[PDB]
Amino acid sequence: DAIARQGQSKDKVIYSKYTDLVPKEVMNADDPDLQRPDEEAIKEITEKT
Amino acid sequence: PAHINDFMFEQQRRTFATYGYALDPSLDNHQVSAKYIGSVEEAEKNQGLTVFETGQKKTEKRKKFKENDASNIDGFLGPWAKYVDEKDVAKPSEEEQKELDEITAKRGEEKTILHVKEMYDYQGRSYLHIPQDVGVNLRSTMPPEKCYLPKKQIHVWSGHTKGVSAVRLFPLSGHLLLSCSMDCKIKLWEVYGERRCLRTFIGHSKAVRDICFNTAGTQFLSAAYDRYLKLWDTETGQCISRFTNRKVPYCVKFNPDEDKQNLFVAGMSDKKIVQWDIRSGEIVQEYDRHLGAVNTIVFVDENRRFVSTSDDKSLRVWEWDIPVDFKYIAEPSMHSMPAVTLSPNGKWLACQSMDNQILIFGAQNRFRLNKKKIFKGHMVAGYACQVDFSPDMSYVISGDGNGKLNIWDWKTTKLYSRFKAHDKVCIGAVWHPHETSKVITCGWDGLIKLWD
Amino acid sequence: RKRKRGVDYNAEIPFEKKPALGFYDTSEENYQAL
Amino acid sequence: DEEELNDYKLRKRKTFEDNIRKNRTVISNWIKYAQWEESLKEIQRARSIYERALDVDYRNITLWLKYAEMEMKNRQVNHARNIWDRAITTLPRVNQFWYKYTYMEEMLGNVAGARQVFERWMEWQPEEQAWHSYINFELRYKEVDRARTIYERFVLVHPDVKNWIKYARFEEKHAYFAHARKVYERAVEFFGDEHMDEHLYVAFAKFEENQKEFERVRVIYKYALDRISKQELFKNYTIFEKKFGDRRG
Amino acid sequence: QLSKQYSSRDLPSHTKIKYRQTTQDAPEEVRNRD
Amino acid sequence: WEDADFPILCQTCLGENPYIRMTKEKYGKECKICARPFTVFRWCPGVRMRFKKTEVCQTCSKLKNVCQTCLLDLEYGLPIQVRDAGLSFKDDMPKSDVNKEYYTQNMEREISNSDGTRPVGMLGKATSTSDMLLKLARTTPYYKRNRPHICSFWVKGECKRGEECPYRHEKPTDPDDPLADQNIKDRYYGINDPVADKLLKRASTMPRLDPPEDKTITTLYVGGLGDTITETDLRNHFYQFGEIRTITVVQRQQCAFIQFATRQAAEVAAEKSFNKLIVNGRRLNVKWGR
Amino acid sequence: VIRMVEMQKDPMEPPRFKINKKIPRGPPSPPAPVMHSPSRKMTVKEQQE
Amino acid sequence: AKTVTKQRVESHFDLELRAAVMHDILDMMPEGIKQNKARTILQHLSEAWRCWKAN
RNA sequence: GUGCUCGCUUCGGCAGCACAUAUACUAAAAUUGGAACGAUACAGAGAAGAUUAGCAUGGCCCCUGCGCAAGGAUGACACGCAAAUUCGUGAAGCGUU
Ligand SMILES: [Mg+2]
Ligand SMILES: [Mg+2]
Ligand SMILES: [Mg+2]
Ligand SMILES: [Mg+2]
Repeated sequence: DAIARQGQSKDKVIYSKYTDLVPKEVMNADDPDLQRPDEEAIKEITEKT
Repeated sequence: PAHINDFMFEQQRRTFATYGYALDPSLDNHQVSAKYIGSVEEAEKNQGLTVFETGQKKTEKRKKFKENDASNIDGFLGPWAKYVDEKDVAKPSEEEQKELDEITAKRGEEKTILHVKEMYDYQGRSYLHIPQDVGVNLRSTMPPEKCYLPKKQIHVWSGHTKGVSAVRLFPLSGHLLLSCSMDCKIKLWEVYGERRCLRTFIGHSKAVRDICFNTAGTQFLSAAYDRYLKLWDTETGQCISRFTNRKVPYCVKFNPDEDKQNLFVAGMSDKKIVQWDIRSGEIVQEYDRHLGAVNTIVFVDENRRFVSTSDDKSLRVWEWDIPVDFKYIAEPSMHSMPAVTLSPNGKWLACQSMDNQILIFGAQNRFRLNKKKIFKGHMVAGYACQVDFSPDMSYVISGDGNGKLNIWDWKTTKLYSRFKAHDKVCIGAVWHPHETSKVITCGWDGLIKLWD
Repeated sequence: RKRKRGVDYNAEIPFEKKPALGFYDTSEENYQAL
Repeated sequence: DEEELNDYKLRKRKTFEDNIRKNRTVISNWIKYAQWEESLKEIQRARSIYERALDVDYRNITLWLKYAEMEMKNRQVNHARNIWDRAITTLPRVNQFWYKYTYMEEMLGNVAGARQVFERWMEWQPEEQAWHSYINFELRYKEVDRARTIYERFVLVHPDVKNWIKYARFEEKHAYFAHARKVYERAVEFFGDEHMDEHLYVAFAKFEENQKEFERVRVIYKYALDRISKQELFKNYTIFEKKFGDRRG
Repeated sequence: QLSKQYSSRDLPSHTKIKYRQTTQDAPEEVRNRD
Repeated sequence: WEDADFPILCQTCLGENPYIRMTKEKYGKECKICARPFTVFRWCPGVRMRFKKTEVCQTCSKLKNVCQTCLLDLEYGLPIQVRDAGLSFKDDMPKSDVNKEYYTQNMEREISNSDGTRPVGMLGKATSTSDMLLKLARTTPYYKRNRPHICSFWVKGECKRGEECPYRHEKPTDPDDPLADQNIKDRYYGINDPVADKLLKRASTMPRLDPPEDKTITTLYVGGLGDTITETDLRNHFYQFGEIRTITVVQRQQCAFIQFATRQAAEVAAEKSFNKLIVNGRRLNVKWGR
Repeated sequence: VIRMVEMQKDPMEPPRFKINKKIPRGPPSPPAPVMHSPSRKMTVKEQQE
Repeated sequence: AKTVTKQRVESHFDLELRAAVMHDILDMMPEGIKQNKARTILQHLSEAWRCWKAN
């Protein structure tokens, strides 16, 4: 991951692992994973933008 | 982005300006005390008074005038009233004024440095005294018993800062050699002994073009690039006379006749050759039947005739001070001739023709071009290679801009040696008439060599 | 002379990128001539 | 060599520069510029050249290739390894990268490095032939412990009966018959009831025929036939031929 | 490096956004509707 | 163009009074290095001393870590040729027009990813400021810099404005001096700075410890000891710098002699110690003994 | 402690500097890694199809 | 960034028609692995147009 | 410098108070470096046999125009064309005999 992110900040997401290639499974339409930010954060980011 | 007030900063700045010490401003988290910084003991003895706060000063107020009547027609200096202890015209020293005119020339100031610690020798005698410590008479008349080709470097003079344009042998001795460099220096090296540079002459505003040694050897006429030449002495080194027609001279030759050794003939690029007396100083006669740049003119037939060359291919033999070019030569095939040297027999004018080869003519007989004497193998187109003859008329020396010192057997018309003379344009290749092996070279290379 | 990109070639590597280095000993490495 | 040569260089350089200026896409000009440089032996020039070309198109296998080929022919071996790892980092699913990396590592001798790069490589579970060259590499050495570790990993990332078979193949040849027995057990109990079929079992019966245990050859044969999905018809004729074999021999 | 050149078309024009009013179809009524 | 907080220059160029006054103009003129518009801050140097101004892009500065007005390095303060060589530093900055513009553009792009604290690149991986640089470094503020030019009027006589000659009315320097015409661009590029060659000649003639002939002369005479020294103190001067084999502290002549266990260790200690191994203030002389 | 003052810009002053300078585009970014499925070479039959 | 006015309407239609082709199949329904001969499928396209026009 | 001190205090000064508070690319220069599309001359005009209309694409080429319009020989330059590719050369590597 260093050779990948070479000369780059800790912001960059650099997918080079197989554990990214592997299909995750999800079966809950009621997980946290499948939930958007709630509109309070949304109005904050609207105002900043 | 600290926030401060200003009036106190301006008071601090007034102090720090006119009293020279300041309330130290460092706002360190290490609690310093209020300390006077700068001229510390000045603030201490002055009790810290700032340039703004009133305090007693018996300092002499600079002497001023006061004309405050605005009724005067030419009066009111009023608010603008000069201080009375001031000068009228701020004129800087006559010394720096003369030096500034001289420097405005320098970018010509006649400037001479003798590198010899004692300018005259152990008798009080100027180095114009020809040696007796010589192993052979440098005042002899006869040709060397046998001059040959060189095989090793002898000495190299460093002391010119750029390309050299001439080396003049002091007549009849070869004990002095003036070396003219593009850096405007005419530096005479003692050609024997230590080989070290003797005199350094300057005074031009540009490159040092040529110098001609007088038949007395005490004088030399040096033409340059900025339209003027100097008739200079040797031991004082300065110009006794100034030659100037405001024209661009390329070469100059000093007449050897003792009753005419003041008669100097300086070629000018404007069709001209000037015949001028040093003593009077004006042009005494004109030779204006050339076409343009007259590269060089030389003596012939007891020096009462002058040979000339042109880049217009006009080659001339016309008597000294007789202004009618009564012997003219310009062939269809003959190309520019830069340099012409008379064989020490006085029978031939060997002129390096810029067709990359040297041509010999009979200088005593009817302007005859001897094609049996045609020296081959140089590259002289664009360069003025100074070629010469040894005293025995057996050997010729020749330069090429390719670094080539060629040592030819002038009879067999072929070279016996071809070696590295210079790195830049090998300009002067001069055979010594009283030395057997000596080939002295100057060039655009700034190093001045003897080979033997 | 007035040659605005002519000498970019005989003089310098025209637009240069230094080979990025990774996990190995590159300094004392060097090469022989022609 | 002062200036006739030098100006010939100046020309050819200016040309290549203008051709890549026009396109700066398709790469033949980039290459030919660079190889001309390498033939004139200025590898600093050629290096910057390959970096720029790689910038414009970092998905070019031939570009990566001949870059590293320059580095290897000039044995800046450290530089070459950096090149190879960057390659196999950005274009992993290209195989010849991995290959040439190993091969050069091998004639370099750093076989510890070769092992770990093969571990890297297999993290992607590349390919059958990849595994197989891994194993031929390991058995250029004694390292049979390694080899069976790799057959372990390979047959168990890849559910193939013939993979099982080649594992027991190597056990038989390098003479580990007890391990061959374990692997036949494991294989048949993993493949098992449903989609397990003839050929692993014919191989088992044949190995025990090498063992000349005829009664257990019979029992394994008919017991497997009967316990698992039996037969189909051409394979059953093959079962009849193999039956004559197992009974006679 | 911001130039001072300019354009007839970039002169200020249409400087207020018409917001969609109450009766036309505001995002509120879209929040409601069936 | 660029945008700044304040300039970057040495103390000499920077000033003396506690309150400095400098006026700012955004996009004021062109960095003769970055070639593009920069900001220009103009500082009042000293009493009747020439007002200076910022004379290089702040990125053109952070490139080589030198003074945006004084032009000398900010750590030592010697010609950039010198300071670079004193770090043994070898920068590849491109020169031709298009090459230089491309270089400057990507340089500003790469410097945009910085935090504004220290120069970029080898400027840190060459931060072993050698005692050569330390010793060539000037000590006090050579504040002759803020004196004006030669008032060409006042050189010919003409400067009729009284004392207000805009320039120092002194004798003008003979430009034959190599210390006269150093083109600012060349001085920045480290290109044949005659003042830098003078610093090379000076730091070449400046005294350093001498090497002996035979390798088996591993005895080192340190002259000028005094009787405040200990044998363990001579050791702690030359002890972990290698291994010492023996030491003779000559009190009848106020010297010392370290016989070493590593020749290169002896060289390290002594050559680094030449006249400057100042423990408790005594000027010792490190040499190889007889 | 330093006083910064902003120097007047003269109103009737034309632009000062030649803005329109062209150079090639700077080198891009650290290339991403190609996270591709295993790619299959085609039969020569397919190839001729 | 000049507009498309009245004299570049046909020229522009063809820039974009043949761009669209080159996007469309000759690089998104290949499997002519080598080098997909897009320069020649475009030559067909221009001869298909000439033949339509000449019937 | 201007005023006033119930200042000495004469109409001389000295003094105190107040008031009044920081200009300025310092230069008349001296430098130093490139173009003038002008001469000079060389040069010397897209596609298909000839004679010719154009509109574009690409970019470390520009010019005239307020211009995102239009023009400048279709403004100029773009020119090897690589290219694989058809048969064989070989090397590397895995598997069978
Ligand atoms: Mg045609
Ligand atoms: Mg047009
Ligand atoms: Mg037209
Ligand atoms: Mg066009």
